Amino acid sequence: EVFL
Amino acid sequence: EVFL
Amino acid sequence: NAQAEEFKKYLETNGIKPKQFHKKELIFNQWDPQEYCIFLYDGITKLTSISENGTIMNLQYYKGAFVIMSGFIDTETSVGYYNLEVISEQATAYVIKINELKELLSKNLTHFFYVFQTLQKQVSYSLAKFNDFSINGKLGSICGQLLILTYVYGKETPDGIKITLDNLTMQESAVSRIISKLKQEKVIVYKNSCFYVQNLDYLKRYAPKLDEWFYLACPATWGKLN
Amino acid sequence: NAQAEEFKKYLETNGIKPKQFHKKELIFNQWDPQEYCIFLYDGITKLTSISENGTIMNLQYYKGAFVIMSGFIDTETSVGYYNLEVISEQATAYVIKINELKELLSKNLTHFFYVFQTLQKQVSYSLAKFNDFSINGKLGSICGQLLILTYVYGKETPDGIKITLDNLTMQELGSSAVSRIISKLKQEKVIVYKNSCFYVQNLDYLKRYAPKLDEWFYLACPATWGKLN
Repeated sequence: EVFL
Repeated sequence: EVFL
Repeated sequence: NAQAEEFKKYLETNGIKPKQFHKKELIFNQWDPQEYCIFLYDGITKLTSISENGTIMNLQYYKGAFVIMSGFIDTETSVGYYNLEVISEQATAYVIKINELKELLSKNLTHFFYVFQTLQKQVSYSLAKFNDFSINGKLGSICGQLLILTYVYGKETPDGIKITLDNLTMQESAVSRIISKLKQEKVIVYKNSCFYVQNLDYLKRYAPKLDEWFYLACPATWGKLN
Repeated sequence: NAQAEEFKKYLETNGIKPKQFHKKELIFNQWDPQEYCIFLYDGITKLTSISENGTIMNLQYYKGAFVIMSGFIDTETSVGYYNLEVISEQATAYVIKINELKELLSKNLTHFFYVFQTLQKQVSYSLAKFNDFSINGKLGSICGQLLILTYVYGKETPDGIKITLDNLTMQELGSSAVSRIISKLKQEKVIVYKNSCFYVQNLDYLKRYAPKLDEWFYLACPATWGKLN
């Protein structure tokens, strides 16, 4: 997943 | 194109 | 643009025909249970989202040729509750249901790649905007936006590069103050309802990554003023 | 995950090998003319850019499983002069040349779609986050980032939803005006900094102030979104  |  | 031309031919070749779109019409909307792959061939559009309260938020703009897909290609579910509103007087767009696109993509890959790389430009565009902003604060963001607009809509004129977008979209606290700096600094000039630029390299200096992005994503249009 | 593991085994059947990296190493760098497709399978990485001074700016964080490409799938040209840096202690990644992936992705469509919709997840992620900022400013941006981290890393605990990230990791995640904002958000008991980890006490507060990143995650990872909802 992707974050910040 | 893309913009904004 | 030869590559964009190619896509337009290929879909017709298989039995899909273009649709015309008047200003304010939605090629898709956030309440439709069906998701679509839009190939915006000509005209200008904006992506918008609507809040609980009912306020409209403008999130992005698209100029043809470009691809906007309202659903995940696999699950066919929404990628986000968004609307695609025409803001140019008219727009021509091919509207493909997301379940039908995979049959065409089941046939050929070349075309599928053309759509894949339009997403990559979108991804890198957002990354470029974050970087410039972080580096040059709010001065970088607006000069970033002015320079992109200057690259796509910029017309050489003796007064300066005119941003050839009318008052309608050109008007579309801190922003006013930064703009006053720009005009005071003689980087931009505002005559006949739309901005003119005389220090293109000032915009380039404070939005360097965005300038890099236009060069790497749209290398022909970049050539026009460099 | 399911489809990542099936993409893994697809790549292994075709001969692509995993490489292992350690913190601070670059899987790809902005000076390599060869552009790559990275299938980050396990670990945490970050996309960085270096300015004229040479300071590193972090633009995006990625956890396995995910796909990161240094070049356009067809042109093989840079999408941006970026480096992909490992920050987890170790990371496992499959490094594929941009040339070969087009031939691999053509043979199987379901794995093409997989890479396709990872880009879609990134596009929609960026639009959602811009949106939450357009509504709530930096309060919306910080709550949105805390909500994603809660979803991806939360473990319900007596005190709250512990964001079970490594101490060193969270420190660098979170030029200090945001921390100041955190102390404001902390006072209203949305978050508590305990056991050297952030514990979220009022998820609904974060969802209300960062609604479109909450919608995004639901639409992009409903199974993960479902455990804490």
